[PDB]
Amino acid sequence: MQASQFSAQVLDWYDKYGRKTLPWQIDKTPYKVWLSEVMLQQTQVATVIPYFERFMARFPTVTDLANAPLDEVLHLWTGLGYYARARNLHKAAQQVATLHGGKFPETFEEVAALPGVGRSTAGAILSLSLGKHFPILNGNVKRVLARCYAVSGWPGKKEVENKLWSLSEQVTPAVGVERFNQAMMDLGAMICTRSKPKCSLCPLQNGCIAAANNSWALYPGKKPK
Ligand SMILES: Nc1ncnc2[nH]cnc12
Ligand SMILES: Nc1ncnc2[nH]cnc12
Ligand code: SF4
Repeated sequence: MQASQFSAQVLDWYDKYGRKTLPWQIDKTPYKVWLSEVMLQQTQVATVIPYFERFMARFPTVTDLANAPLDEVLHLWTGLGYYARARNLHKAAQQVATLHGGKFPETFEEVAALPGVGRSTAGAILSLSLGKHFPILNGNVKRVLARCYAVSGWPGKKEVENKLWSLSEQVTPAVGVERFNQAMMDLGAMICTRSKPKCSLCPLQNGCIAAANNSWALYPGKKPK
C-alpha cells in the first residue's frame, strides 16, 4: 500500500477505535502535551494519569512549574521512576519561563532545544497540540513502521533510524496530523505489541509485510548480537 492509503486507514481506525478521552487529549496546549509526553515515555498510561492530574492541579502553567522548588517537583514525581526526566522537566520549564516569557515555544527548533525533549517528542508536542506538520518516531511507532515496511536492521544504527524517519515522514499527513500521530502511538502501544501483535485488530493488516509473512519477530532489528 501507498503512503496515502496508510494514512487514510490509520485515521479511519482512530475515528472508531482510538483513544480520544485521556486528560492530555482534552483542551490540549503545548504545556499539557509536553508534560504527558515526558511522563509517558518510560511509564504506561494507567500509572501516568494520577500523576498527570496531580501535576496539572499543582502546576496549572509552565511558570508555576518553573518557580516551584526542584525538591517539590521530585517529591511529586515519586513513583514514576527515571528521575532524569523530572530534572529535565524542571529545567525545561525554567527555560520556557526565562527565554519564552512563560509561553511554551511553538516552533520546532525552540521546543527541541528544551532539556529532555528530542526530535520525536518535539514533533509530538507541536503536532498533537497545534496540528503542526511533524512526524513522530518513538519505540512503538518504530515497531509499527518497521513491521509494515520490513525494515530489518537495528534502529540504533544511524542509517536505519534515518530510513524509519523517512518512512514516518512519508506516511504522516498534514491534514489530520494530530489524530494520525496519536493513532500511531495507540497502535504501537496496544495493537502492534513487542510480542504476539494483534494483527487482526490492526488497520494496516492488509498491506503490512510482517503480517503477510508472519515475520513480526524480525522487525525492528535488535542490537547485534
Ligand atoms: N500521547 C501518548 N499516548 C499514548 N502513548 C503514548 N506514548 C507516548 N506518548 C503517548
Ligand atoms: N506483548 C508485549 N507487550 C508489551 N511488552 C512486551 N514485551 C514482550 N512482549 C510484549
Ligand atoms: S498488521 Fe500486525 S505486525 Fe503489521 S503493523 Fe499491524 S499489528 Fe504490527
